[PDB]
Amino acid sequence: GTAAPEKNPVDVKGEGNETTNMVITWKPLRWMDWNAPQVQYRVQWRPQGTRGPWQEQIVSDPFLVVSNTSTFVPYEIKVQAVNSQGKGPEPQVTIGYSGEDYPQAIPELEGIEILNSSAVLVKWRPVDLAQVKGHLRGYNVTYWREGSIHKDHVVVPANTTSVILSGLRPYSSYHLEVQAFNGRGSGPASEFTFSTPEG
Ligand SMILES: *[C@@H]1O[C@H](CO)[C@@H](O[C@@H]2O[C@H](CO)[C@@H](O)[C@H](O)[C@H]2NC(C)=O)[C@H](O)[C@H]1NC(C)=O
Ligand SMILES: *[C@@H]1O[C@H](CO)[C@@H](O)[C@H](O)[C@H]1NC(C)=O
Ligand SMILES: *[C@@H]1O[C@H](CO)[C@@H](O)[C@H](O)[C@H]1NC(C)=O
Ligand SMILES: *[C@@H]1O[C@H](CO)[C@@H](O)[C@H](O)[C@H]1NC(C)=O
Ligand SMILES: *[C@@H]1O[C@H](CO)[C@@H](O)[C@H](O)[C@H]1NC(C)=O
Repeated sequence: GTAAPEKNPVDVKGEGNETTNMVITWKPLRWMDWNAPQVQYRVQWRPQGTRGPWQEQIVSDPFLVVSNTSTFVPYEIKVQAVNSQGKGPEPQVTIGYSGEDYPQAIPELEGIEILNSSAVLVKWRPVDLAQVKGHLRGYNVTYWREGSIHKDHVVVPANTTSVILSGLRPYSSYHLEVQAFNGRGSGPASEFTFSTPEG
Protein backbone atom coordinates (compact mmCIF):
# COMPACT_ATOMS: atom_id res chain seq x y z
CA GLY A 1 0.00 0.00 0.00
CA THR A 2 2.71 2.49 0.94
CA ALA A 3 4.58 4.23 -1.88
CA ALA A 4 6.89 7.18 -2.39
CA PRO A 5 5.49 10.55 -1.30
CA GLU A 6 2.87 11.84 -3.69
CA LYS A 7 4.08 15.45 -3.98
CA ASN A 8 6.79 17.73 -2.69
CA PRO A 9 6.05 20.62 -0.31
CA VAL A 10 4.76 23.99 -1.49
CA ASP A 11 5.50 27.52 -0.22
CA VAL A 12 9.26 26.99 -0.09
CA LYS A 13 10.90 30.20 1.13
CA GLY A 14 14.37 31.23 2.23
CA GLU A 15 14.75 34.38 4.38
CA GLY A 16 17.41 35.31 6.91
CA ASN A 17 16.79 37.02 10.21
CA GLU A 18 20.55 37.59 10.56
CA THR A 19 23.10 38.64 7.97
CA THR A 20 24.81 35.31 8.60
CA ASN A 21 21.81 33.01 8.10
CA MET A 22 18.97 32.04 5.81
CA VAL A 23 15.92 30.25 7.22
CA ILE A 24 14.30 27.84 4.77
CA THR A 25 10.66 27.08 5.45
CA TRP A 26 7.88 25.28 3.60
CA LYS A 27 4.33 24.04 4.12
CA PRO A 28 4.43 20.50 5.55
CA LEU A 29 2.84 17.96 3.25
CA ARG A 30 -0.69 17.03 4.13
CA TRP A 31 -0.79 13.54 5.58
CA MET A 32 -2.69 12.10 2.59
CA ASP A 33 0.44 12.72 0.47
CA TRP A 34 2.97 10.97 2.77
CA ASN A 35 1.98 7.50 1.52
CA ALA A 36 3.66 6.37 4.74
CA PRO A 37 3.29 6.88 8.51
CA GLN A 38 6.31 9.26 8.56
CA VAL A 39 7.73 11.72 6.02
CA GLN A 40 10.99 13.68 5.91
CA TYR A 41 12.27 16.59 3.83
CA ARG A 42 15.41 16.46 1.71
CA VAL A 43 16.61 20.09 1.63
CA GLN A 44 19.26 21.10 -0.91
CA TRP A 45 20.68 24.58 -1.29
CA ARG A 46 23.65 26.40 -2.76
CA PRO A 47 24.65 30.00 -3.38
CA GLN A 48 23.04 30.81 -6.71
CA GLY A 49 24.97 29.39 -9.65
CA THR A 50 27.99 27.64 -8.11
CA ARG A 51 29.32 24.46 -9.69
CA GLY A 52 30.06 23.20 -6.18
CA PRO A 53 27.61 20.45 -5.27
CA TRP A 54 24.49 21.19 -3.33
CA GLN A 55 24.57 21.38 0.42
CA GLU A 56 22.02 18.90 1.67
CA GLN A 57 20.28 17.96 4.89
CA ILE A 58 17.26 15.77 5.60
CA VAL A 59 14.92 16.96 8.33
CA SER A 60 11.50 16.04 9.66
CA ASP A 61 10.66 19.58 10.76
CA PRO A 62 9.26 21.91 8.10
CA PHE A 63 12.23 24.27 8.32
CA LEU A 64 16.02 24.37 8.20
CA VAL A 65 18.41 27.10 9.36
CA VAL A 66 21.39 27.69 7.05
CA SER A 67 24.16 29.44 9.00
CA ASN A 68 27.45 31.15 8.21
CA THR A 69 26.18 32.94 5.11
CA SER A 70 27.36 36.11 3.49
CA THR A 71 25.13 39.15 3.84
CA PHE A 72 22.04 39.20 1.58
CA VAL A 73 23.10 36.78 -1.16
CA PRO A 74 20.78 34.61 -3.29
CA TYR A 75 20.52 30.85 -2.78
CA GLU A 76 18.92 28.15 -4.88
CA ILE A 77 16.71 25.89 -2.75
CA LYS A 78 15.08 22.52 -3.54
CA VAL A 79 12.85 20.68 -1.03
CA GLN A 80 11.94 17.07 -1.82
CA ALA A 81 9.64 14.92 0.31
CA VAL A 82 11.03 11.45 1.14
CA ASN A 83 9.86 8.35 3.00
CA SER A 84 10.93 4.74 3.47
CA GLN A 85 9.61 3.73 0.04
CA GLY A 86 11.38 6.47 -1.90
CA LYS A 87 11.41 10.11 -2.91
CA GLY A 88 8.89 12.57 -4.27
CA PRO A 89 9.27 14.05 -7.76
CA GLU A 90 12.41 15.86 -8.77
CA PRO A 91 11.73 19.20 -7.05
CA GLN A 92 11.34 22.69 -8.46
CA VAL A 93 13.84 25.39 -7.48
CA THR A 94 13.16 28.52 -5.38
CA ILE A 95 15.41 31.53 -4.82
CA GLY A 96 15.89 32.52 -1.19
CA TYR A 97 18.13 35.07 0.47
CA SER A 98 20.34 35.34 3.53
CA GLY A 99 19.47 38.14 5.93
CA GLU A 100 19.37 41.85 5.07
CA ASP A 101 21.78 44.47 6.39
CA TYR A 102 21.31 48.22 6.61
CA PRO A 103 21.56 49.81 3.14
CA GLN A 104 24.81 51.43 2.14
CA ALA A 105 23.03 53.34 -0.62
CA ILE A 106 22.68 57.09 -0.19
CA PRO A 107 20.07 58.72 -2.51
CA GLU A 108 21.38 61.38 -4.89
CA LEU A 109 19.50 64.60 -5.53
CA GLU A 110 17.88 65.06 -8.92
CA GLY A 111 16.34 68.38 -7.94
CA ILE A 112 14.13 70.30 -5.55
CA GLU A 113 11.55 72.30 -7.51
CA ILE A 114 9.91 75.18 -5.66
CA LEU A 115 6.22 75.01 -6.45
CA ASN A 116 4.66 77.74 -4.26
CA SER A 117 5.33 79.45 -1.00
CA SER A 118 3.98 76.29 0.69
CA ALA A 119 5.03 73.34 -1.48
CA VAL A 120 8.07 71.85 -3.22
CA LEU A 121 8.75 68.78 -5.32
CA VAL A 122 11.72 66.64 -4.19
CA LYS A 123 13.29 64.34 -6.78
CA TRP A 124 16.08 61.84 -6.24
CA ARG A 125 17.71 59.17 -8.29
CA PRO A 126 16.87 55.49 -7.83
CA VAL A 127 19.50 53.90 -5.62
CA ASP A 128 21.64 51.07 -6.95
CA LEU A 129 20.03 47.85 -5.71
CA ALA A 130 23.40 46.21 -5.05
CA GLN A 131 24.02 48.80 -2.33
CA VAL A 132 20.63 48.24 -0.67
CA LYS A 133 21.98 45.13 1.10
CA GLY A 134 18.38 43.86 1.12
CA HIS A 135 15.03 44.22 -0.64
CA LEU A 136 14.32 47.91 -1.35
CA ARG A 137 11.12 48.67 0.52
CA GLY A 138 10.92 52.42 -0.03
CA TYR A 139 12.34 55.80 0.75
CA ASN A 140 11.92 58.01 3.75
CA VAL A 141 11.93 61.77 3.25
CA THR A 142 12.54 63.66 6.48
CA TYR A 143 12.23 67.45 6.61
CA TRP A 144 11.99 70.23 9.15
CA ARG A 145 11.93 73.99 9.43
CA GLU A 146 15.01 75.72 10.78
CA GLY A 147 13.43 79.17 10.55
CA SER A 148 14.03 82.28 8.43
CA ILE A 149 12.69 70.69 16.70
CA HIS A 150 9.58 69.18 15.16
CA LYS A 151 10.52 66.87 12.29
CA ASP A 152 8.13 65.69 9.58
CA HIS A 153 8.51 62.75 7.27
CA VAL A 154 6.97 61.06 4.24
CA VAL A 155 7.34 57.36 3.46
CA VAL A 156 7.05 56.40 -0.21
CA PRO A 157 7.18 53.00 -1.94
CA ALA A 158 10.35 51.64 -3.53
CA ASN A 159 9.06 52.43 -7.07
CA THR A 160 8.77 56.15 -6.29
CA THR A 161 11.57 58.69 -6.62
CA SER A 162 9.82 62.03 -6.07
CA VAL A 163 7.34 63.47 -3.57
CA ILE A 164 5.52 66.75 -3.04
CA LEU A 165 5.93 68.34 0.39
CA SER A 166 2.89 70.50 1.19
CA GLY A 167 1.79 72.71 4.06
CA LEU A 168 5.18 74.38 4.43
CA ARG A 169 5.60 77.77 6.10
CA PRO A 170 6.44 80.58 3.65
CA TYR A 171 9.77 82.39 3.46
CA SER A 172 11.37 79.67 5.59
CA SER A 173 14.53 77.59 5.39
CA TYR A 174 14.08 73.82 5.49
CA HIS A 175 16.43 70.91 5.95
CA LEU A 176 15.75 67.72 4.07
CA GLU A 177 17.00 64.14 4.33
CA VAL A 178 16.32 61.23 2.01
CA GLN A 179 17.04 57.63 3.00
CA ALA A 180 16.41 54.28 1.34
CA PHE A 181 15.15 51.46 3.53
CA ASN A 182 14.90 47.69 3.24
CA GLY A 183 13.47 45.09 5.61
CA ARG A 184 16.38 45.61 8.00
CA GLY A 185 16.27 49.40 8.15
CA SER A 186 17.31 52.71 6.63
CA GLY A 187 20.60 53.69 5.06
CA PRO A 188 22.52 56.93 5.63
CA ALA A 189 20.78 60.19 4.84
CA SER A 190 21.60 62.53 2.03
CA GLU A 191 21.27 66.02 3.49
CA PHE A 192 19.79 68.99 1.59
CA THR A 193 18.38 72.46 2.16
CA PHE A 194 15.75 74.61 0.44
CA SER A 195 13.80 77.80 1.15
CA THR A 196 10.21 78.56 0.45
CA PRO A 197 9.43 81.92 -1.18
CA GLU A 198 7.37 84.76 0.27
CA GLY A 199 3.67 84.49 1.11
C1 LIG B 1 11.44 57.25 8.68
O1 LIG B 1 12.21 58.05 9.51
C2 LIG B 1 11.72 58.03 10.85
C3 LIG B 1 12.40 59.16 11.59
O2 LIG B 1 12.40 60.35 10.82
C4 LIG B 1 11.98 56.65 11.45
O3 LIG B 1 11.34 56.63 12.72
C5 LIG B 1 11.78 55.61 13.65
O4 LIG B 1 11.08 54.34 13.50
C6 LIG B 1 11.50 53.32 14.42
C7 LIG B 1 10.80 52.05 14.02
O5 LIG B 1 11.65 51.19 13.27
C8 LIG B 1 11.19 53.78 15.84
O6 LIG B 1 11.60 52.78 16.77
C9 LIG B 1 11.90 55.09 16.13
O7 LIG B 1 11.51 55.58 17.41
C10 LIG B 1 11.57 56.15 15.08
N1 LIG B 1 12.39 57.34 15.28
C11 LIG B 1 11.96 58.58 15.04
C12 LIG B 1 12.95 59.68 15.30
O8 LIG B 1 10.82 58.81 14.64
C13 LIG B 1 11.38 55.56 10.58
O9 LIG B 1 11.94 54.29 10.91
C14 LIG B 1 11.60 55.78 9.08
N2 LIG B 1 10.68 54.95 8.33
C15 LIG B 1 11.06 53.87 7.65
C16 LIG B 1 9.96 53.10 6.98
O10 LIG B 1 12.23 53.53 7.57
C1 LIG C 1 15.87 33.46 13.48
O1 LIG C 1 15.10 32.33 13.05
C2 LIG C 1 15.52 31.09 13.63
C3 LIG C 1 14.68 30.01 12.99
O2 LIG C 1 13.30 30.20 13.28
C4 LIG C 1 15.36 31.15 15.15
O3 LIG C 1 15.82 29.94 15.72
C5 LIG C 1 16.15 32.33 15.70
O4 LIG C 1 15.91 32.48 17.10
C6 LIG C 1 15.75 33.62 15.00
N1 LIG C 1 16.57 34.72 15.48
C7 LIG C 1 16.06 35.89 15.87
C8 LIG C 1 17.05 36.91 16.34
O5 LIG C 1 14.86 36.12 15.84
C1 LIG D 1 31.95 30.37 7.00
O1 LIG D 1 31.84 30.20 5.64
C2 LIG D 1 33.07 30.01 4.98
C3 LIG D 1 32.82 30.33 3.52
O2 LIG D 1 34.03 30.40 2.78
C4 LIG D 1 33.43 28.57 5.21
O3 LIG D 1 34.67 28.29 4.57
C5 LIG D 1 33.53 28.26 6.70
O4 LIG D 1 33.18 26.90 6.92
C6 LIG D 1 32.67 29.14 7.66
N1 LIG D 1 33.47 29.57 8.80
C7 LIG D 1 33.07 29.51 10.07
C8 LIG D 1 34.04 30.00 11.10
O5 LIG D 1 31.96 29.07 10.39
C1 LIG E 1 0.86 74.69 -3.85
O1 LIG E 1 1.29 73.62 -4.65
C2 LIG E 1 0.66 72.41 -4.22
C3 LIG E 1 1.36 71.28 -4.93
O2 LIG E 1 1.17 71.34 -6.34
C4 LIG E 1 -0.84 72.50 -4.48
O3 LIG E 1 -1.49 71.33 -4.00
C5 LIG E 1 -1.44 73.74 -3.81
O4 LIG E 1 -2.77 73.95 -4.25
C6 LIG E 1 -0.60 74.98 -4.14
N1 LIG E 1 -1.06 76.12 -3.36
C7 LIG E 1 -1.49 77.27 -3.92
C8 LIG E 1 -1.92 78.34 -2.96
O5 LIG E 1 -1.52 77.43 -5.13
C1 LIG F 1 4.50 51.26 -7.81
O1 LIG F 1 3.77 52.23 -8.72
C2 LIG F 1 2.33 52.39 -8.81
C3 LIG F 1 2.07 53.87 -8.70
O2 LIG F 1 2.66 54.41 -7.52
C4 LIG F 1 1.53 51.61 -7.78
O3 LIG F 1 0.23 51.33 -8.30
C5 LIG F 1 2.24 50.33 -7.39
O4 LIG F 1 1.46 49.60 -6.45
C6 LIG F 1 3.55 50.72 -6.76
N1 LIG F 1 4.12 49.62 -6.00
C7 LIG F 1 3.90 49.46 -4.69
C8 LIG F 1 4.56 48.28 -4.05
O5 LIG F 1 3.18 50.23 -4.06
